[PDB]
Amino acid sequence: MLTDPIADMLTRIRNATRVYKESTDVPASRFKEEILRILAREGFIKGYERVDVDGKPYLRVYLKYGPRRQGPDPRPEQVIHHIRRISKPGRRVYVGVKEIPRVRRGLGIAILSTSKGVLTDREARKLGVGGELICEVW
Amino acid sequence: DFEEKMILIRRTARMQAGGRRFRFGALVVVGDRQGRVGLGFGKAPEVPLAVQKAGYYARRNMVEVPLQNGTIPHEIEVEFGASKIVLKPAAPGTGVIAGAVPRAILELAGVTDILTKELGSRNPINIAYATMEALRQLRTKADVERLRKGE
Amino acid sequence: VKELLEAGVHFGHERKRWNPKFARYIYAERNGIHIIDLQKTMEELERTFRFIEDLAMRGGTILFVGTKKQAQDIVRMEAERAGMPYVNQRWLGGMLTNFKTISQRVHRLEELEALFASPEIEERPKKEQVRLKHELERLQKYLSGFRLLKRLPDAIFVVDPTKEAIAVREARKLFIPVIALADTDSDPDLVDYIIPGNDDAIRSIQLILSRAVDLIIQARGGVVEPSPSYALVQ
RNA sequence: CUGGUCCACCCGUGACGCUGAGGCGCGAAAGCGUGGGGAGCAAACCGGAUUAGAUACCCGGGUAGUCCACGCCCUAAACGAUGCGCGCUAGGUCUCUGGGUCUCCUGGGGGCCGAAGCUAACGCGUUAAGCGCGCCGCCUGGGGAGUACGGCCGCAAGGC
RNA sequence: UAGCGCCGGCCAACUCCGUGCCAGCAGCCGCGGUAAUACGGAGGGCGCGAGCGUUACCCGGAUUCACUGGGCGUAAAGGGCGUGUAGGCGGCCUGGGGCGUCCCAUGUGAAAGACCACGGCUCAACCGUGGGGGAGCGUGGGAUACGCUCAGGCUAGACGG
Ligand SMILES: [Mg+2]
Ligand SMILES: [Mg+2]
Ligand SMILES: [Mg+2]
Ligand SMILES: [Mg+2]
Ligand SMILES: [Mg+2]
Ligand SMILES: [Mg+2]
Ligand SMILES: [Mg+2]
Ligand SMILES: [Mg+2]
Ligand SMILES: [Mg+2]
Ligand SMILES: [Mg+2]
Ligand SMILES: [Mg+2]
Ligand SMILES: [Mg+2]
Ligand SMILES: [Mg+2]
Ligand SMILES: [Mg+2]
Ligand SMILES: [Mg+2]
Ligand SMILES: [Mg+2]
Ligand SMILES: [Mg+2]
Ligand SMILES: [Mg+2]
Ligand SMILES: [Mg+2]
Ligand SMILES: [Mg+2]
Ligand SMILES: [Mg+2]
Ligand SMILES: [Mg+2]
Ligand SMILES: [Mg+2]
Ligand SMILES: [Mg+2]
Ligand SMILES: [Mg+2]
Ligand SMILES: [Mg+2]
Ligand SMILES: [Mg+2]
Ligand SMILES: [Mg+2]
Ligand SMILES: [Mg+2]
Ligand SMILES: [Mg+2]
Ligand SMILES: [Mg+2]
Ligand SMILES: [Mg+2]
Ligand SMILES: [Mg+2]
Ligand SMILES: [Mg+2]
Ligand SMILES: [Mg+2]
Ligand SMILES: [Mg+2]
Ligand SMILES: [Mg+2]
Ligand SMILES: [Mg+2]
Ligand SMILES: [Mg+2]
Ligand SMILES: [Mg+2]
Ligand SMILES: [Mg+2]
Ligand SMILES: [Mg+2]
Ligand SMILES: [Mg+2]
Ligand SMILES: [Mg+2]
Ligand SMILES: [Mg+2]
Ligand SMILES: [Mg+2]
Ligand SMILES: [Mg+2]
Ligand SMILES: [Mg+2]
Ligand SMILES: [Mg+2]
Ligand SMILES: [Mg+2]
Ligand SMILES: [Mg+2]
Ligand SMILES: [Mg+2]
Ligand SMILES: [Mg+2]
Ligand SMILES: [Mg+2]
Ligand SMILES: [Mg+2]
Ligand SMILES: [Mg+2]
Ligand SMILES: [Mg+2]
Ligand SMILES: [Mg+2]
Ligand SMILES: [Mg+2]
Ligand SMILES: [Mg+2]
Ligand SMILES: [Mg+2]
Ligand SMILES: [Mg+2]
Ligand SMILES: [Mg+2]
Ligand SMILES: [Mg+2]
Ligand SMILES: [Mg+2]
Ligand SMILES: [Mg+2]
Ligand SMILES: [Mg+2]
Ligand SMILES: [Mg+2]
Ligand SMILES: [Mg+2]
Ligand SMILES: [Mg+2]
Ligand SMILES: [Mg+2]
Ligand SMILES: [Mg+2]
Ligand SMILES: [Mg+2]
Ligand SMILES: [Mg+2]
Ligand SMILES: [Mg+2]
Ligand SMILES: [Mg+2]
Ligand SMILES: [Mg+2]
Ligand SMILES: [Mg+2]
Ligand SMILES: [Mg+2]
Ligand SMILES: [Mg+2]
Ligand SMILES: [Mg+2]
Ligand SMILES: [Mg+2]
Ligand SMILES: [Mg+2]
Ligand SMILES: [Mg+2]
Ligand SMILES: [Mg+2]
Ligand SMILES: [Mg+2]
Ligand SMILES: [Mg+2]
Ligand SMILES: [Mg+2]
Ligand SMILES: [Mg+2]
Ligand SMILES: [Mg+2]
Ligand SMILES: [Mg+2]
Ligand SMILES: [Mg+2]
Ligand SMILES: [Mg+2]
Ligand SMILES: [Mg+2]
Ligand SMILES: [Mg+2]
Ligand SMILES: [Mg+2]
Ligand SMILES: [Mg+2]
Ligand SMILES: [Mg+2]
Ligand SMILES: [Mg+2]
Ligand SMILES: [Mg+2]
Ligand SMILES: [Mg+2]
Ligand SMILES: [Mg+2]
Ligand SMILES: [Mg+2]
Ligand SMILES: [Mg+2]
Ligand SMILES: [Mg+2]
Ligand SMILES: [Mg+2]
Ligand SMILES: [Mg+2]
Ligand SMILES: [Mg+2]
Ligand SMILES: [Mg+2]
Ligand SMILES: [Mg+2]
Ligand SMILES: [Mg+2]
Ligand SMILES: [Mg+2]
Ligand SMILES: [Mg+2]
Ligand SMILES: [Mg+2]
Ligand SMILES: [Mg+2]
Ligand SMILES: [Mg+2]
Ligand SMILES: [Mg+2]
Ligand SMILES: [Mg+2]
Ligand SMILES: [Mg+2]
Ligand SMILES: [Mg+2]
Ligand SMILES: [Mg+2]
Repeated sequence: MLTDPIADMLTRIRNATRVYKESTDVPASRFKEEILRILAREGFIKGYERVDVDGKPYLRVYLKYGPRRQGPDPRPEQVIHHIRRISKPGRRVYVGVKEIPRVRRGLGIAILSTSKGVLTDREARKLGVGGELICEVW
Repeated sequence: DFEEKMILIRRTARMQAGGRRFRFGALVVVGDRQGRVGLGFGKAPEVPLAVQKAGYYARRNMVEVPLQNGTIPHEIEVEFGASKIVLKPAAPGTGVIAGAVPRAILELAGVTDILTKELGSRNPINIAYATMEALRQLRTKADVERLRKGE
Repeated sequence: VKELLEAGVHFGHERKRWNPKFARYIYAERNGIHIIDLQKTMEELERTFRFIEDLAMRGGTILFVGTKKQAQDIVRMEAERAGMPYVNQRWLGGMLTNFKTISQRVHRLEELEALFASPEIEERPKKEQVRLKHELERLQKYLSGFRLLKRLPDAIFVVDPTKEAIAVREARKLFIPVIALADTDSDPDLVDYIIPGNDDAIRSIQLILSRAVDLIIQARGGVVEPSPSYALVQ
């Protein structure tokens, strides 16, 4: 039945990055888009694009990574080190603009839904709106 | 050549017919009070030899640390299996406020303002290892945009 | 040249013993055996040999390693014929990692090389002569190819990565660049400059080491003609 | 007579889903009620032997029970000591079962070794103890104790 | 007028005599059984000072009830197992409503207090004046992405032939 399509997507990306895939797909959905769109615009992913598995709308999400490392375990540093859903289905989180979180002292982002649209933490303050704190990413 | 400071020198032991002999733990930190830091844990049947040995390992394993006017860039939490440690940025005049271990680290790190706490376990050794990693995961604004670029 | 040559009797290898990571190099699986991508191999030797080359023109010393029988002598020849260090015998804990101490042995072969050619056996009973000399033999039986190394390698050439992976670790930790021939039975990610392709058969081994060393010599000066090996092939 | 489950076709419904306090049903063995049955075995019980002693281990004997019907009891190392559902995250090999012209593949099951990762370690690892979300149950120093009081259930033993 | 607590470890402060599982100490670990930096006195030292110690209780440490911020294979912890009521949670597309939610405006949120500034009493405590924000609720207006809700469509869930 799949509980939270969002947490899923976020997770799909986390599970994929760790193994360094080039792109994991995800079941398509308008609201899901924005998350990517922003997530990409800020520089967390090379990009995304609609696709189709055996007659099912999905989304390719081309992952970004750091350069190779020297020494034991040439594991390439991540571009997404951290990603986590805040407002869950079993606990909706809502914040006023006068109280929106600063992810990793500004290094990080905090995407969130709002009456004006899905916006970054900063863009939230920009247009001065609060909303459902979706998740943060750094 | 840098600075030198040991966190502890414990005497471990081991059984063997007719009695017990002992090696000697010795954890030491070393740094220029200016970004370069390295931790070391030496062992040997002699206290001096042990600290001496920790000295060699210290300068071996090292780590540059992005210092913003004596503080750390962003806050980070790092769990070394057992224990866990928090690290927070603070304005000048805050001082290094932490357990004796992470102090040695951050002090010989050249850090001078920082909020911190040891949650979870607290074994000096593991908290040591933990902090090193934590700093080793600090990232300057550049590092960020530099990775988040990929031009 | 480097193309159809490898394209010849030197492609593909193994079956059902492989890191899925090395799979980005495999073309297909006919006869049940992994068919390595011929072209992809050439494409790599390009970046590789560019480093092989640059590395020699610097004058930098490459350490060759191939303890595997199907390449034991194929290293010996090509490394001697290049003034470079090599080890076809059994590898050792600390070759690079615990250098100074392993080196104490090299020096010991110098000490032994004194009496192995000096009028000082007026002393030394017949008994001592035996063992003392016997030492020297195996003293050389493992060091003769490593003994010319005196500094500490600038890179390491490896016949089969997974096999002598112990070396890779030593090297890797010391931030020494890794280059090596490697079949599907290999771990592509931990090699800095990969020579994908067969490495269990003499064919591919002699072919690679050949041009590899010839590249070293050419980047240096005085290119010539490959040592005996085609007959060794039989 | 009847329950579950798996595979092929992509034919029908059209979010009808997941979990689940209380409730209700099932629930090894021993044990209880009435009636039956009783070969072998066997608590208790008797004799032999061993021993300082031997209410035990070993030996000879031996009743309830073990078997059936109907009813009750409801506990356990009821153990993978791991609640269920879904999505995601390398492969290697063994085996049970189905579909496909097939040294191969594709599904559902049972095992071992292992990517990444998790772990205090042992270890786990697409049958997760990894990465995530939903829902329930449970924990919060050792002893006193699963005891006492109360309440409920039970013929009783006793259970919650 | 100078006093009190302490000087084994945590914990800043060390020697000597006496003593001998006694006299005693004690917050935890422990200390005393003839040679004690742990008892008691002395010399000296550390800490504070018109105080210093003790007892009692509250919050802290205690992320040891964990919302922030924990767990449950073996450490304390998965219910014996299923069916299922209530509740909780709910896939993809579009539309109306706008409950939740976000925003703005205004009312309210007394004084005192808390924080800031400046002034008053020789300073200070104390005091005056002024400033700011405040969760929360009332009225009005607005945004509609996520939640909800009515309505419409789909087939990836589930069910069925
Ligand atoms: Mg890659
Ligand atoms: Mg940009
Ligand atoms: Mg200096
Ligand atoms: Mg220096
Ligand atoms: Mg010194
Ligand atoms: Mg070590
Ligand atoms: Mg040394
Ligand atoms: Mg730098
Ligand atoms: Mg730096
Ligand atoms: Mg943990
Ligand atoms: Mg402790
Ligand atoms: Mg402890
Ligand atoms: Mg760094
Ligand atoms: Mg840096
Ligand atoms: Mg040279
Ligand atoms: Mg001579
Ligand atoms: Mg002589
Ligand atoms: Mg060298
Ligand atoms: Mg060198
Ligand atoms: Mg890689
Ligand atoms: Mg021959
Ligand atoms: Mg049937
Ligand atoms: Mg039909
Ligand atoms: Mg239809
Ligand atoms: Mg619905
Ligand atoms: Mg029963
Ligand atoms: Mg029975
Ligand atoms: Mg009875
Ligand atoms: Mg009966
Ligand atoms: Mg009766
Ligand atoms: Mg009767
Ligand atoms: Mg009867
Ligand atoms: Mg009978
Ligand atoms: Mg009998
Ligand atoms: Mg008896
Ligand atoms: Mg008897
Ligand atoms: Mg007698
Ligand atoms: Mg008797
Ligand atoms: Mg008997
Ligand atoms: Mg019968
Ligand atoms: Mg009968
Ligand atoms: Mg009957
Ligand atoms: Mg359950
Ligand atoms: Mg079900
Ligand atoms: Mg078949
Ligand atoms: Mg087919
Ligand atoms: Mg076919
Ligand atoms: Mg078919
Ligand atoms: Mg066939
Ligand atoms: Mg086969
Ligand atoms: Mg296959
Ligand atoms: Mg099959
Ligand atoms: Mg299977
Ligand atoms: Mg199978
Ligand atoms: Mg296993
Ligand atoms: Mg591993
Ligand atoms: Mg699976
Ligand atoms: Mg799967
Ligand atoms: Mg598997
Ligand atoms: Mg699963
Ligand atoms: Mg686990
Ligand atoms: Mg566990
Ligand atoms: Mg208790
Ligand atoms: Mg108690
Ligand atoms: Mg208790
Ligand atoms: Mg108990
Ligand atoms: Mg208890
Ligand atoms: Mg009981
Ligand atoms: Mg009871
Ligand atoms: Mg009572
Ligand atoms: Mg009472
Ligand atoms: Mg009672
Ligand atoms: Mg009764
Ligand atoms: Mg009865
Ligand atoms: Mg029970
Ligand atoms: Mg005091
Ligand atoms: Mg103190
Ligand atoms: Mg002291
Ligand atoms: Mg007395
Ligand atoms: Mg006396
Ligand atoms: Mg004395
Ligand atoms: Mg004494
Ligand atoms: Mg004391
Ligand atoms: Mg005293
Ligand atoms: Mg005094
Ligand atoms: Mg005073
Ligand atoms: Mg308290
Ligand atoms: Mg408390
Ligand atoms: Mg608390
Ligand atoms: Mg806990
Ligand atoms: Mg669980
Ligand atoms: Mg308890
Ligand atoms: Mg259950
Ligand atoms: Mg149940
Ligand atoms: Mg249980
Ligand atoms: Mg029960
Ligand atoms: Mg159910
Ligand atoms: Mg329901
Ligand atoms: Mg919904
Ligand atoms: Mg609902
Ligand atoms: Mg709905
Ligand atoms: Mg709507
Ligand atoms: Mg309305
Ligand atoms: Mg307002
Ligand atoms: Mg108020
Ligand atoms: Mg107000
Ligand atoms: Mg007001
Ligand atoms: Mg007020
Ligand atoms: Mg207050
Ligand atoms: Mg004024
Ligand atoms: Mg004044
Ligand atoms: Mg005056
Ligand atoms: Mg005022
Ligand atoms: Mg005011
Ligand atoms: Mg307030
Ligand atoms: Mg206000
Ligand atoms: Mg309200
Ligand atoms: Mg709408
Ligand atoms: Mg209708
Ligand atoms: Mg509908
Ligand atoms: Mg279907």
